[PDB]
Amino acid sequence: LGPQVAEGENVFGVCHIFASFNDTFVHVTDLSGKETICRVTGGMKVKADRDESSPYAAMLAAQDVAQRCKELGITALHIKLRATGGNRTKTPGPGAQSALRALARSGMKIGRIEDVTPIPSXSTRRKGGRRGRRL
RNA sequence: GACCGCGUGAGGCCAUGAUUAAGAGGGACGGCCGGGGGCAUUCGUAUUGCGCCGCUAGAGGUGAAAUUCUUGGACCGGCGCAAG
Repeated sequence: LGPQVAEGENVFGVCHIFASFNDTFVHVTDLSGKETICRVTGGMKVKADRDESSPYAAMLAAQDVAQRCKELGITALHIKLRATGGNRTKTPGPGAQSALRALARSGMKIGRIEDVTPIPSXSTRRKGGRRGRRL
């Protein structure tokens, strides 16, 4: 099923890769970003909570996303990386690189790659305290 | 104002009398310069909340966890609003 597309033509979804230090999201939408095609989360594929954000868990999430997209006809993806952002960290998580590689290795093609991490033009105060999270 | 003379007057006379303008200071003036100050105004994302839509079973959190939040739809995505 899906869209009735020609031989050489490809169709684009947008893949939102949200990669925090606790968990990894491999959400795939349409081009408008409104219609979810498939969302598989990195903590859907493991048992321990410590392995939610491991790169092996983001790989398994990335494989079961592309398998779901190609049986809806989606051929290529624009990539949107995303860290936590805001007051929190701006570097994307450990499963950011391994999901993007595994998405490429499973017969899925790549459009643009962008960064849509929330960046405060300012910020409310962070959740640490003044002396700030000592351990 | 000293000084001499002369009728409270009319005089002479003094080279007649005011150091300088501080690499002290105050003040004027000139074109500037500055996250200085006060009042008003404008803007920016973000966060939180909220509506509505989409798909879902986990989300979150940590050294590891649990309290917590979720099929009544959480989290993630999209549009919109609100407030500080």
